[PDB]
Amino acid sequence: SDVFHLGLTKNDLQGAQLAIVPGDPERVEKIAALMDKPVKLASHREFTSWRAELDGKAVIVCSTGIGGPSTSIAVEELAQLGIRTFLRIGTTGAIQPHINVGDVLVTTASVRLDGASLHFAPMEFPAVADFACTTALVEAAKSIGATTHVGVTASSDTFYPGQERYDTYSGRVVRRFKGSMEEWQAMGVMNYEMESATLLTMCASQGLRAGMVAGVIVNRTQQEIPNAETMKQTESHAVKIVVEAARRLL
Amino acid sequence: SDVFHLGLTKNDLQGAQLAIVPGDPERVEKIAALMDKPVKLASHREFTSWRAELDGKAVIVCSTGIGGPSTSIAVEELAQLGIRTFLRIGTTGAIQPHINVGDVLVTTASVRLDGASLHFAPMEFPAVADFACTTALVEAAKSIGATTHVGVTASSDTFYPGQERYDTYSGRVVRRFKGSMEEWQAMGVMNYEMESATLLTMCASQGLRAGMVAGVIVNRTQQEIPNAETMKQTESHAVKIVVEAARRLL
Amino acid sequence: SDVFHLGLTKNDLQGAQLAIVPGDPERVEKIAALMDKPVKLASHREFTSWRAELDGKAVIVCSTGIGGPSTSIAVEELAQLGIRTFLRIGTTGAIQPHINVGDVLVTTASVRLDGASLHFAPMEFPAVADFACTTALVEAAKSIGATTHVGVTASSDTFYPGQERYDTYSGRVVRRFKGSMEEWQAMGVMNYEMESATLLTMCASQGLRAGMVAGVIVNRTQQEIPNAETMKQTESHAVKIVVEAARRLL
Amino acid sequence: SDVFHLGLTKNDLQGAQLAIVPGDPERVEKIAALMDKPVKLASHREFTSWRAELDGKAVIVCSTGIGGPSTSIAVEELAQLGIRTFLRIGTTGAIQPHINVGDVLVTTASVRLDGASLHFAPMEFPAVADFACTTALVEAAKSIGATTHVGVTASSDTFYPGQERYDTYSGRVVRRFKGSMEEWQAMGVMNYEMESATLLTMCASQGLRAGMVAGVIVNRTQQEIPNAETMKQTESHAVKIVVEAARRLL
Amino acid sequence: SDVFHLGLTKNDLQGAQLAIVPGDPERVEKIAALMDKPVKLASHREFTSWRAELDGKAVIVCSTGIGGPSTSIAVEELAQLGIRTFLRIGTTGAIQPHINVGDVLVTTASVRLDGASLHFAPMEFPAVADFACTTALVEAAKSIGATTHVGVTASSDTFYPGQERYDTYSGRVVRRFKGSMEEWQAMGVMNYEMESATLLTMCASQGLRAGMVAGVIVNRTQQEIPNAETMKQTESHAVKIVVEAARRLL
Amino acid sequence: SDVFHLGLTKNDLQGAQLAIVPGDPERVEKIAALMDKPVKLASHREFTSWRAELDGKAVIVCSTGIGGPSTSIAVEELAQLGIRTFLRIGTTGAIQPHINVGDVLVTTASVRLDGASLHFAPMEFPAVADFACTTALVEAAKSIGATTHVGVTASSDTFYPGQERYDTYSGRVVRRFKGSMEEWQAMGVMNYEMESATLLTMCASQGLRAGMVAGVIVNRTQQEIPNAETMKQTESHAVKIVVEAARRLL
Repeated sequence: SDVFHLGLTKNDLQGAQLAIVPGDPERVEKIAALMDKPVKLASHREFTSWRAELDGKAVIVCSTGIGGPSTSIAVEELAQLGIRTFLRIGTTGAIQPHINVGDVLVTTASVRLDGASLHFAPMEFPAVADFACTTALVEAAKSIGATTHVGVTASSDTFYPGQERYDTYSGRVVRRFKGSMEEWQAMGVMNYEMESATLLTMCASQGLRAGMVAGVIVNRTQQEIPNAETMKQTESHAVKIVVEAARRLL
Repeated sequence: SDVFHLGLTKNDLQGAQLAIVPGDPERVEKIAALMDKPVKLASHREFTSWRAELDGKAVIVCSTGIGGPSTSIAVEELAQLGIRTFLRIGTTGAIQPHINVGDVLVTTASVRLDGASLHFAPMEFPAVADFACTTALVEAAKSIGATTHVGVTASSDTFYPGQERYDTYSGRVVRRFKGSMEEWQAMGVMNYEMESATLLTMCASQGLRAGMVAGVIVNRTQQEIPNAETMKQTESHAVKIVVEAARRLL
Repeated sequence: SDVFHLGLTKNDLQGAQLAIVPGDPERVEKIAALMDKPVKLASHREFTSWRAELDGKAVIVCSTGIGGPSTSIAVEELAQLGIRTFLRIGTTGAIQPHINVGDVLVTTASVRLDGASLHFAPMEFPAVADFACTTALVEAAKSIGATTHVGVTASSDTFYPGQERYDTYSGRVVRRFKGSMEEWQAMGVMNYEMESATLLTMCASQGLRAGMVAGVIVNRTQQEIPNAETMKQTESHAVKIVVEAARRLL
Repeated sequence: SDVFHLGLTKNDLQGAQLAIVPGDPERVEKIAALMDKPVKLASHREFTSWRAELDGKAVIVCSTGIGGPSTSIAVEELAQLGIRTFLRIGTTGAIQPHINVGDVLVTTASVRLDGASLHFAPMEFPAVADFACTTALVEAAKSIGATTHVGVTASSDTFYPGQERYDTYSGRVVRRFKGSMEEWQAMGVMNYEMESATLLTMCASQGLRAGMVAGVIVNRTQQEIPNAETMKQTESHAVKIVVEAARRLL
Repeated sequence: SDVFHLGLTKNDLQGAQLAIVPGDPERVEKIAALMDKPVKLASHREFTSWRAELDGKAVIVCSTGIGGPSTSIAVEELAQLGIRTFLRIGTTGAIQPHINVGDVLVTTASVRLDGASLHFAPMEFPAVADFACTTALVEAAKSIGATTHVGVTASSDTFYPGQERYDTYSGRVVRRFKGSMEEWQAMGVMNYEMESATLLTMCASQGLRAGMVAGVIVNRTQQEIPNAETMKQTESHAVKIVVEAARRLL
Repeated sequence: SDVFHLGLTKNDLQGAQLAIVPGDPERVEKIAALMDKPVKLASHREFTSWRAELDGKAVIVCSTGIGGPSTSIAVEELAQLGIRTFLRIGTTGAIQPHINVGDVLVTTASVRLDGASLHFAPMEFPAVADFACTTALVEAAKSIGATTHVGVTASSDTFYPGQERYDTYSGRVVRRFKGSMEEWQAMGVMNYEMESATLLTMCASQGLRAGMVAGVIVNRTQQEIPNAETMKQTESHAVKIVVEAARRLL
C-alpha cells in the first residue's frame, strides 16, 4: 500500500478522516458492528483495522494496542493515510471512590507517566484532549444518559508500578511512585490507562484532534466486587458512546 | 482579623461562588460594572476586588497581579472565602498566522513554562481547563458572534525572552529559552500569557473549575499597523464573553 | 517616555544608579519619605517608583511586586534606565525557632524556588547577594542596634504550597514541598520569601549589585500572638537599614 | 487464568522458571519448535505463549510485543508464574561501521533512553544484564562460530517520528534527541532497540536474571541494501544461539 | 616532566596495555609484589604506580586515590600513556545480609551516585563493566576458590550521605539520599564504594575495557559481633584475584 | 582513631575549633610553619593532619585531596572532632581577562557544577560562603594590599572534561561542556576549580562556618603557565592571607 504495519492503502478509507481507535483489536470488529457497511480492512501485528460508514461519511476503526510505543505507530501511519481526528475508546478502573463501575470517562487531559509522548513535545506541553472531540463525548454520554465523568487520567507506561500496585512479584514500587496514587486522587485525576499520554500529545502537537472515553470495568477502591456478567457495559455504553460521539464530529 | 493578602471576609463575598480574575484593577471594575450592584470590597497591594451579581447570584472580580506567583495568592485567598469558579479574562498576542485581532482564544490548557505551577502539581500533570469553564467561554463568543479559537497557550515567567523579543540589554536566557516560539508555532500554541499556568494546574490539582478567555489585541505575524480602536473594541467583547460566561457557571 | 511599563526614562531617574526595591507598592513612598526631596513618579502595575536623593546623589525606590516574574520586569527596566544597584526590603516569614518577630534579616544567598531565576541563569549558578551590599547592609544593621541575622533565605514562587502552608483551601502540599520546611530548617535556611532569588540571580548573572534585607513579620514556629499592626515597627527597622545601607553604597 | 494479561496460569509452565521473550509471536511459535514437546498454551493480546522442553526442563517462550509497556506486563506476569530468568532475542541493525550483518550482539547493559524503565528504578541504577546469562549467550555463539559482539545497546521509545532522523512527513524533528545518534555511536553503542532497557532494569532490580542476543539484519552506516536470505539465515542463528543459551541456563 | 600528576612517560610502562588501579598507594607494592620484575615508577601525591610483568608482559600497577575526580585524572593519564584496560580492586561495605566479610564481589555495572562520570556520558548510558574483564574476575575468584557474588554495586561521591550514613555531625541525610539504602538493597545492589562509576563510565564510553573486584570489610546490614582480626586476610584475597584475573586478559 | 579516614582523636585537636583545608600535604606544613608551635598529628591517605596555635588557640591544618568526594570526608571527620570553621586556601586558574596570575580571589559562592554537593542540599540550595569567614578574608588581603577579586567560582568535577579543553581525547563533549567556561565569563564567574562547591554546600547546610581563598598560578584562559620563581610568592600570598584570616575567627 504505502504505510507499513497497518497494510491499508489510501483508498481503503474512501475519504476517511476520523478513526475510532480502541485498545484490544478484539473490540475493533464489534465497534463496527455498531455502525453500517463495515469491512475488515487489514490486521497485521496488533493493528486490526476496519472501515465503516456513518451519516453518509467514511470513518475507520483501528486498534492501537498497549502503550504508546505502538500507539504512535497507528496514529502515525493512520494520520498519514488521512485521519485528522482520533477518537479513543477503551476500558479501565478508576481510582476515586465516587466513581461507580459502569460510569463512563471523558478525559480532558492525562497525566504523562510515559517516555514516548516526550518524543513529540517537551514535558511542559500538555496531553490535553480536543474541545470538539471532548464536548462531543460528554453530550454523547449524556444522550444515552450515562453517569459520565470528565476530569484527568493518569497515563502510566506500566500496568503495575506506574499505577502503584503491590500485589506483584517484588511487591515494591519505586520511590517516585510510593504514594503516587494517593497524590493522584488528591489532585482529582479519574483513573489509570496507558495510551492517552501518547495520543493526546502527539495529536495536540500536530494539527490533529482527539479525545478519550473509557468505561469503568473495575475499580481499585470500592470494596465489594463487580460482576463480569455486568462487564458487558462497554457494549451498550462506551462502544455505543464512541460510535455516537464520532457521529457528531462527522 | 482576616485574609492576609486580599484582605476580604466571607461577608463581602456574600456567598459568591464565582470570580473573574483579570490582571490589573485598572480594568477589574470594568467587568464588575457590566454586572449588577457592583460594590468595591477591598484593594490592597494589587489585590483589588469588587463584587456584583449575576442572575441573583454573587460574583467576585479580584485582580491577580503579574506572573503566576501573584495570582497564586488571589486564587487561594479567594477560594477560601467560598469561590470555586475562576474565570480569567485578558487581552493577548498571537503566534499563528491564521489568527486575527478580533479573535478570542479559549485556552484548553497551556504549556507550563511558568514556575509556580510546580508548587501544586508535577510538570507531568496537565494544566487543563475544566470542561464547564472551557465550554462556557465558547457559548459566549458564539452568543455575541465573535470568532473563537480553542487550543494551547504558552505560560512563561518572562515578558521578553518568552514572546520573541530581545532588546532589554542584559537579560540572560538559559540554554533552552531561545527560538522557542518557532517551536510552539509548529506545535499549535497561540499566545504567550503568563498566569493561566498556575491557574489551570493549581485549580485542576485541587478540585476547582476554571477557564481563560483572551482577546487577541495584537499579532506579530503580519507587518500591518495595529490600530488602537480594536485594541479597546475586542477587549469589551472579551469582557462580554466572560461576563456572559459567568452567568452560566452560577 | 522610554517606558510605559514602569512609566519613566533616564531623564526621569535624575541619572542615579541605585534603587531600593520592595515588593509592596504602598511602602515605596513610605521609604522615599525617609530619603530627601522625594517626588512621586508613577503608578502603573504594582511597580510604583518614587525618585529622591541621599547624601547628594539620586535614588529611585520602585516597588517590584509579588513574585519573581513581577520583579523581572521591575529590575529589568530600572536597569536599562540606569540603576546598577538594587536593595530589596520587605516582609518575611522565619523558619528558625530563635529568629524573633521584628528581628532583621540579611540574605547572603537563597534557595531557588522560583522560575524567573531560570530565565536568567542555570540552577547550578548561585542565587548570591552582592558582598558589598551584604556588607553595607549588615553594617548598617548594627548602625541602629537591630537584632540581625545573616544567611540563606528560601525564595518560593508561592506563599502557601512553596512555603509549606497547610491551612489553605485543599490543605495538601505537592510532595516536592512536603517536608521541605523541616529540611530547610535543618539545612539552616532562616526565612521564607518570594523575590530575592529572581533578584540576586538576575543581577548576579549579569553586571548588577543587588542586595537583600527583610524583617520577620511572622514566625512559623511559635504559638503566641502576631500582635496588631506588627507590620510597622519592623518596616521602621529595615526601611532604616535599607536606607542607611543604600545611603552608604549610593 | 492466574494472570490478567497473558491468559496463562501458574500451572501451564510446570516449573518453567525460564522463558524467552521476543518481539512478535510468529517467532515464539517457531522458537518453541526448536525445543522438544511444543505446546501452544495461549495468545491473549500481544502475548502469545508456548511451552516446550529442553533436557527434561520446562521452558516458556512468550512474546513481549512493542515497547517496554507491553514487555513489562509479560516479564511481570511471567515472573509471577515462576519464570525467574528472561532471555531476549531480536532482529536489529547496527550503527557501527565495522559491525556487519549476520553478527550477534550480546548485550551487557543498555542506554536507558526510555520512560518505562523509570517505573522500576532511578536513572542512575544500571540497565545491566546477568552474568550467567550474558555468558550462556556468548558461549552459545562460540559453539556456533558466529561473529559475536558484546556490549551496550541503545533503547528509546521510537522508530521514525520524534526520533532524530529526517523522514516522515512535516518539519518538527524533536529537540532533546537531535543529532544524538552520533554520540551513541562514538559512545561505543552497537544496535538500536526499544525493549531491553526495561527488561534489564525490571529484572536487574527485582532479583530476576535476564539476557539478550540479537541479530544484525541491516546496517545504516553501511551503504548497502541487506539480503533477504541473510535475514532468514541471521534470524536462525540467533534462534539457535538463544535456545542454546536457554539450554545450559538450567 | 611529562603530563604532571602521574609522574611517568610512555617508556616507563614498557608497552603495558593494562593498568591495575587500587585506591591505596600503600597497597600498590603488595599487588606488584606478586608479579615478575616489579619496579617503582613514581610516587607524586596519592598517585603511586609500580611497573611489573606477567607471562612476559609489562603491566602497570597505578593508584587512583580517594574519589572519582582524581580517579579520572589517573585513568585518563594512563590511557594516554598506553593502557587500554583497567583493573580496579577495592574494599567495601556490603548492604545485603546474605553477604558477609571476606567474600569477593564482582561489579557488573554500578549505580552512578557519583558525578564526574557525567562529564563522559549521559546518565542514560550504563556504568557497565567490560564483559571480558568481569568474566576473568569471576573465574579468578573461583580458581582461588572464593565465595563470590557478582552484580550491581553502588558508587557514591560522598562516604556519609551518599551511603546514607547517619553517625555524622549533622546526623541528617538529604531527600535524594534518605531511605535510599533499603532502596539499593531491595533493588539488589550488593555494596557501596566511591569510584566504580567514573571508571566503568569513562572507559565504556571511550573504548576501554575495565573490571572491578572488591573485598568485604564491613556489612552495612550486620548483627553478629565481628570476630578477632577482621581485615588482614580480607584485603589480600582480591589481590591475588585481581592479579590472576589480570593474567587471563594480558 | 575516633575518625575513620583522618585517623585522629578528639584530644589531638586540643580544643581546636577551626581548620585550614588546603589541597595537598606539601602546603599543610608551610601553613603550620607560620603559626606558633606546629605539630604533625597524622597523615593517612591524602589527609595529612597537623596542629598549631594562632594567638594561643589550637588551630588545625589538614589536607583534603582532589575533588569534592575527598573533601567531604576530611571536612565531616574534622567536624566530628569539634571543628566548626574551615578556611580553604589553594591555587587556581582565572577565566576573567581583567584578572591576572598573581592575584588573590575570594569566592562568595560557587557555581555548583559538581556532584558531591548534591548529597547535602538540592541543586536549588545555594553554594554561598559564611559571611564572617568570607569577610575576614577580603580584609586579610588588605593586610597585604593585593589585587583582591571576590565573586563566585565554578567548581567542576574534572579538569578539561568538565570545562571543555579542545586537545584531550574525548574531543568536545557529550553536549554540555562545549564552551561552559565561556558561558561562565558571561556569567561573571571569575575562576575555575573543584572542592569549593562541596565545601560551601556541606558547610552552609550543616551549620559550619566556611571560606575560600586562592590565587592565580596561571591565567588559565589568558594562555599562561606558572613557575618556581613566581609560583612560590603567590602561594605565600594565599598561605598568609588564609592564616591571617583564620586569626580573626577565634
